[PDB]
Amino acid sequence: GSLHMIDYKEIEVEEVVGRGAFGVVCKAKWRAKDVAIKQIESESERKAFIVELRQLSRVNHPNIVKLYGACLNPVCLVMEYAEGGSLYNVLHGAEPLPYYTAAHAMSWCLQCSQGVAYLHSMQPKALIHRDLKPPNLLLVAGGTVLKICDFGTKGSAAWMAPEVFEGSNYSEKCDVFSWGIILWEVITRRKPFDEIGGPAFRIMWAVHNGTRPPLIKNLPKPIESLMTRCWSKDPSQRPSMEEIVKIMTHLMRYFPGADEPLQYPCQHSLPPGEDGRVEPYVDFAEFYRLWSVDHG
Ligand SMILES: Nc1ncc(-c2cnn([C@H]3CC[C@H](O)CC3)c2)c2c(Cl)c(-c3cccc4nnsc34)oc12
Repeated sequence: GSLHMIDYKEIEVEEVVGRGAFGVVCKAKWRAKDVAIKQIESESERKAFIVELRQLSRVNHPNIVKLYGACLNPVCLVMEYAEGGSLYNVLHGAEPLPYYTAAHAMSWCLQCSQGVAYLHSMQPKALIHRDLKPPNLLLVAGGTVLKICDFGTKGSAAWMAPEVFEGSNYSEKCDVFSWGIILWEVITRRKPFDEIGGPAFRIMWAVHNGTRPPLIKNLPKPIESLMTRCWSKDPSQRPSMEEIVKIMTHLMRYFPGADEPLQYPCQHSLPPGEDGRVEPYVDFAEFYRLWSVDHG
């Protein structure tokens, strides 16, 4: 593809607002627009930043961060300012948190799978994200549109597929695992493996021994079936991202209201405990009602 060259002097750097696998992301201004820039911290991570630039120049999809351009001296990527911040911050951040619906949960997950499916279909060689997690999922358009960033490629163990820890030959299917865990997280509004805690190796041992997030009380069987297939030990038993897109696209018939912006506050006491099954944050009553009308 191609990249728009940008003069660094034309960029005005405001406060630092995030930190990826490498570099540091900041809020900024450029040419009568709000923008997010991503500068290098050191010369050691220059080669990583160039490969990211070469990949981002090729990608073009509604659910991947728009890259306006780049600077070469100093090295930095100029991106769209995601108004809504990260998904992580919307789910778990500082109060007041926003109210969201099952429809938002499923729409977010559909949009993520749409973006990952585009990367997995890239020719000649597929782009694997390798680090899919809510801190890398940004929200725009009042919290209704989701976008993937920091792709290609620590603190990620909770979303990372077992075969990746093991140093084993891995594939596209590592992102399907991550997506599975993200679906649980948006439905429950819970940090996965928060109760295990400790350092990263403790979650890695857990997940390697078969541990997965608890099942969700009253979760529709079609959604429970997709979720649990996504986090199989064997990556060949997980569905492709193309299959996830189709299934999730079809399910959205029963989840209307995904285009409503997040505007209501939420007072939070998500009921912990009850070992084994957990309660969802979102409500499925409307799902079951609409399903029944179509089926019986
Ligand atoms: N393009 C982007 N636009 C906006 C943000 C971002 C996150 N929080 N916030 C603000 C939003 C307003 C709130 O009052 C205070 C937090 C903006 C962010 C953030 Cl954070 C990242 C980010 C995080 C991790 C890795 C990575 N790679 N490329 S961009 C990126 O990109 C952003």
